[PDB]
Amino acid sequence: ETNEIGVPPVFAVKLTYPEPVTAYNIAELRQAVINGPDKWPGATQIQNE
Amino acid sequence: RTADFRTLERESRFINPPKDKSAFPLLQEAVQPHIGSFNALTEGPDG
Amino acid sequence: GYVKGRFYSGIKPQEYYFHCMAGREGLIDTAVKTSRSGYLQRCLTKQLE
Amino acid sequence: EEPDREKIKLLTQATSEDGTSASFQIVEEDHTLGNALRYVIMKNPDVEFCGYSIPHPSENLLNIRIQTYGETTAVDALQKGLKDLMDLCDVVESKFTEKIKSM
Amino acid sequence: TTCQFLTKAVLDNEREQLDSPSARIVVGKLNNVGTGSFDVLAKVPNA
Amino acid sequence: MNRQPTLHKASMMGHKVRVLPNEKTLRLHYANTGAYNADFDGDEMNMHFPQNENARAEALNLANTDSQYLTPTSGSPVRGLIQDHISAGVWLTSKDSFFTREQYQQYIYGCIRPEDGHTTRSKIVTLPPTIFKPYPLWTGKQIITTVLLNVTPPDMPGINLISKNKIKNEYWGKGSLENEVLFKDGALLCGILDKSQYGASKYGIVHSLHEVYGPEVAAKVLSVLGRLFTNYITATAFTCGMDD
Amino acid sequence: TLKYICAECSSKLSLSRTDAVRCKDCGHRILLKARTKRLVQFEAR
Amino acid sequence: RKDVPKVEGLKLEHFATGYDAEDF
Amino acid sequence: MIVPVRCFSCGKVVGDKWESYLNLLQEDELDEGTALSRLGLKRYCCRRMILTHVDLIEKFLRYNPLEKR
Amino acid sequence: RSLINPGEAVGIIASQSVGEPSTQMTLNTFNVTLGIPRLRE
Amino acid sequence: TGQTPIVKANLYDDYGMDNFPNGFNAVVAVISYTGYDMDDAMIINKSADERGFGYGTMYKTEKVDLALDPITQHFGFGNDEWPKEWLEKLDEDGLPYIGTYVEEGDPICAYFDDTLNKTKIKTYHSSEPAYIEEVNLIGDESNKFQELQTVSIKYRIRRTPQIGDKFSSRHGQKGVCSRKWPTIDMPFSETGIQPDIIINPHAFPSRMTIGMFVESLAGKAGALHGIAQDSTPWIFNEDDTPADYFGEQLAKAGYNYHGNEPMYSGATGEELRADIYVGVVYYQRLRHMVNDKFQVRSTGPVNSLTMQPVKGRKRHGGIRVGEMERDALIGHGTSFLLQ
Amino acid sequence: EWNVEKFKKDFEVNISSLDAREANFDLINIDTSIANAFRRIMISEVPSVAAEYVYFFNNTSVIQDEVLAHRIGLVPLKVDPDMLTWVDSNLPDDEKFTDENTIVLSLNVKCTRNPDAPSTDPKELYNNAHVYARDLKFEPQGRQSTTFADCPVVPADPDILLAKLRPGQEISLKAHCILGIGGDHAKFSPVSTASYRLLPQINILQPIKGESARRFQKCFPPGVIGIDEGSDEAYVKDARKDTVSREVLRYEEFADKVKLGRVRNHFIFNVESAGAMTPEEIFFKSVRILKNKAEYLKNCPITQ
Ligand SMILES: [Mg+2]
Ligand SMILES: [Zn+2]
Ligand SMILES: [Zn+2]
Repeated sequence: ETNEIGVPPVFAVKLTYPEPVTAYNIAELRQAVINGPDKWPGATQIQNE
Repeated sequence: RTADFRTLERESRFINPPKDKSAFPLLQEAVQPHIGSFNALTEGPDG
Repeated sequence: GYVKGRFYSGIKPQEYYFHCMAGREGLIDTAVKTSRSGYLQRCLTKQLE
Repeated sequence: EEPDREKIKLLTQATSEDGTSASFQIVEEDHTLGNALRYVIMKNPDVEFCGYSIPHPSENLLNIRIQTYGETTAVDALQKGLKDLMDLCDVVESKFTEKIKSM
Repeated sequence: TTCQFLTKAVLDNEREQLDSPSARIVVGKLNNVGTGSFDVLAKVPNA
Repeated sequence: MNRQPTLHKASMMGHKVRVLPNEKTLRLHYANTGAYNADFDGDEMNMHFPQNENARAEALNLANTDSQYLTPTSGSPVRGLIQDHISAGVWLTSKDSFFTREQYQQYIYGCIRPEDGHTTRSKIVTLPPTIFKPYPLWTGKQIITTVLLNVTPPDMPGINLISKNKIKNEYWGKGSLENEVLFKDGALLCGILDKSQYGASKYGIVHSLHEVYGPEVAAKVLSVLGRLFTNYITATAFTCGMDD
Repeated sequence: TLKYICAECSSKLSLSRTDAVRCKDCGHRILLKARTKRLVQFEAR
Repeated sequence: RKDVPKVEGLKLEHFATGYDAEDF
Repeated sequence: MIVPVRCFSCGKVVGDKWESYLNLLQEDELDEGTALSRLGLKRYCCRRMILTHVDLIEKFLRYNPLEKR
Repeated sequence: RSLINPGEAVGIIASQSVGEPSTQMTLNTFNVTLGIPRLRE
Repeated sequence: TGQTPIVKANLYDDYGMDNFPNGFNAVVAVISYTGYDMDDAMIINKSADERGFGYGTMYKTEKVDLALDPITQHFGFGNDEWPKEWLEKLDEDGLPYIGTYVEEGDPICAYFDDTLNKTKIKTYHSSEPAYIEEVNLIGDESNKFQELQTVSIKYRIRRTPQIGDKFSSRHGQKGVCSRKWPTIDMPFSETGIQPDIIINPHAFPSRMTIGMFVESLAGKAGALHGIAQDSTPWIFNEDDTPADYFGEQLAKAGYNYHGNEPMYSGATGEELRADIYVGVVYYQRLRHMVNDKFQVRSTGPVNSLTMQPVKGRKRHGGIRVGEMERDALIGHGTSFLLQ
Repeated sequence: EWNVEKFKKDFEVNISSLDAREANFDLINIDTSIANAFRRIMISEVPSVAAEYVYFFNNTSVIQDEVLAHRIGLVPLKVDPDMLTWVDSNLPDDEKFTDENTIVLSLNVKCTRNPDAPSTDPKELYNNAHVYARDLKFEPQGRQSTTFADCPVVPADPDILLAKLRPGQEISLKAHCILGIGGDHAKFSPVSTASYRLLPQINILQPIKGESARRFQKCFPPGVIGIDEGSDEAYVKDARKDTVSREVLRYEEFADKVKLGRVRNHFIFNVESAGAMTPEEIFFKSVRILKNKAEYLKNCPITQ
């Protein structure tokens, strides 16, 4: 799309967003946590309360 | 009849590097101001 | 310096040398151009921010 | 035995309520099957609209849209398309074997 | 001339009101332009 | 996305992330080439990933690409298709360009995918053919009408615009009106589409769409046209040679 | 089998610790480390 | 000015897929 | 270096036709064009593959750090 | 509906609108001072 | 894979440039088809690249000297002290096995210094992995007291054409590799040939590189008939045109006079609108790997004073957001992006 | 109305030449989408056997390991597939390579010197100087070393030059040949060139008899335009032999008196083999792959 950017998977596995876990996104983030830091869409870290 | 490429001549020269005068004198004529300049430092008239 | 020749048919050596002059003339101007819009914009932006 | 579910998927975000119209997404496929499959699906008198689209060359996806008229779902039109392409290939394979012998 | 402007500021015993984009960046305050030109308040029901 | 030197705020826009497998470089669409003043001659670009929702909202609604269609310098467009797409459009919208039902529907779905949210009607609407008998045939201009019919809102009426082309009528033969770009109720009825219509040029079709339907629709039209002409250049190529 | 090839006379002669870094056959001060039998995995691409 | 010399005895050396240099 | 295995454009094996090409130019005394035709190279892509091959390997081999002189 | 929104950084936008196109006038004359030297004056 | 030009000036032979080939003769089609090629970007054939087209290698040499008069550091391995699995890269002498694959962090040599009484190693560090091509031991600058302290190690770094690498014809038409297009997806000629390189037609109207256009029909004529053509400047006239000269040659061979070829689409399979301009053009692969400054940082090291990301691509360093980017973020009125 | 049985009525095949390596056949009254599909499969999807993992023990030659390994991969092997099973990539190397999944080819060449009177020939001056594809010795291992008894693994083209050597140099390697598809790498493409060309159409609008007929005849290849007499019009004898050079259109006397088109339904396929499979087998497998692709989607659950 003219409003998009093609991101290489190299950047995608390093660049992370701090997503707070909630009832509406527990399913989406559980998968990311299982996938880990080398499988996209994953997660590099988890911050406890 | 054409301005062809030397294929048979090339490969023979690749295997057999000449024992006489080197091919492509223009290549030595390119470095002529460099070699000649340093040559005149000892050789030539007036020593 | 008036070249009657075209790039399809080819250009004569005299025309070639004259074209080389005019062609380079532009690149010489790109080398000798001390005028920069960097400081001009930096002075305005710091006072107008 | 286990049937693989990643190969063919129904994009519910685009599927009609009937559903007379649907967008299907096939993995590890491109123009090869794509153009051949939409050609066969288009021969169906009940298919209103049909085309194929590859979202992007780097991602291994193939999208095929089938919009039909009534009395036939898009799933049936796809199943008929695959069933006819198989028979079409049998015709090609049969005629080629015969002409090899005819030589 | 950072130290020169600083000297003139100290001698004036000046108060930087932190209202310029530059000053806000220096002290880590949100810029007053665009989205920073207002405040967001939450409506709460209980007294 | 940032391309240095950042001479104007259009050189620092907000882009939607699209992770592309087996890639080692940042992929960018041709419509962004103008604003960044970036040529794909081995140029480098900086990608910043803001880490909070307030910074997200800003990069999606204020500094986002679609909201940067017009530059504040002269209020003129800095977004549009650049080379193959312009040459493709002159051929596709030409009178000589005809298409069968199979060909026509393919060009539609090729650039408009309802699953990717390109449609506004949840079903691809199609115009009747311009030739009924002997063979059912669609004109090239009808594809442009169908793309607008599926990307513009159904609640609003079609676009009405009388524009001009870069290509003079003399080139298209005797008595042609192919220079006059005519849009009546969102239907291309006369004239081909140049750099003067879907390029970064003022009072063209994309700019006219931008004013009537907004920046989000104009962005959709640009991406849709961008795909259509890429697909059209794949099926119907364009070349240059000695004969020219 | 330990090896070291001479740069000049091309003689394969290996020498241990507390020995002059020079070929035995001729007076040459440069020695090429020879390739020994060792597995090197490669993709035919 | 002397013209660029054309090449001596230039024949056809491209034909259809299932057709060789049988046609003289 | 050496003659490439297969034509870059289509993939027709060209590596077995290098030494045979020089034999058609030396012993048979044929022209460049007719020699390539007898080898079975009709596409201009396969034609240039052998015709345009340099074979720098013969120049490279003359430097051998494993044999004296 | 065409009014400039309160908060809009018209200051930066103005300097960017004078700066960015003044890059296109880096080339020399083809009497009075022109381009960037005149803009600098 | 060096190749002799079909289209060349006769002075190429006079300087014996065949001793050092600079490029390769490629099937180049002037076509806008893929959509990834436009102005500064060109397409390379996948199946061509897979067959070794334009493949190159890069050799890098390192000098491991032990000087920093009494000898302390000695090449090899010290007794009693030996960290795990080092013998996989280095031989008994402490030098590496010629041919061994090395990555950054791997030991490139081994020694022992008596001052620290520990067995240390000189690490190999580069983003590009290599193989050992040559190891030379040099024990000079001594009369009778001989011992090795200086060693020269040559690395062979294989370089396949990557997306970003520049390629150019002999007419100043350089372009970066936009994509390595598959042969099935590539446009195929009537002859059955798919181009090695695709150049976009929108490159020529601005550059006016007509030399390349005549090179295309000359290279094709010379490939078919098997004869090299002279492309020395001012050989041709206004009356004796090369487009007519090689045009006659192309017609005689059995091809189109104007250098065109009927091509079919790789996707739809249908014959394209008009005949595509295809020929044989001598292409050169430029040595630069443009994506050398390719970096990504999430949270890396910071300087003690500023507590800000430290400078250095390889050091997991930060991208600078300068005064102009600050100005741009003020410009959008986007205060949280600046924050 | 199009039926699959109505297609059987009009669809025709014509074999012009069927050699052991290349086959020239025609596909009459079939769609572009189907003809292009088989073409795409014959190049990219028909599985073939080629060297994939070259294990070097020594290489003192001028040719770098990477280059020499790549050259072996490019050499087509006269190995019929179906004899080999597909290798699984997830399990480790000790479980990965079996007698059913892998074929081993060894290369062990050492160059020496020979006494001969001296330009002197490399086959006379040195021993084992030139390394050929025929020097890749087949080593059968495991459970089955009797299945390849009446089928020895030999390269399709043996005289392929792999390396050039001088005395002292040696090559020692173990190559692991596996099953792969042409889409992954060109080394796995079983075809040298699988391409189709549409039947050229020459629509003669005017009779154009006389001496202009002899002028029109020279515009096309010899066996294309045939002339009955001075009159009786000018006909097209074999439009298939045409090169489509458009030479007739660059003449004022014919530019409006003739049209140049094609027969969209008629395809002239030309398929040459690398040496592993026969060109017919390659085309048959291509049709079998397209059918299997449509069959796999038929018996598949449509998720979401
Ligand atoms: Mg540019
Ligand atoms: Zn020695
Ligand atoms: Zn070829």
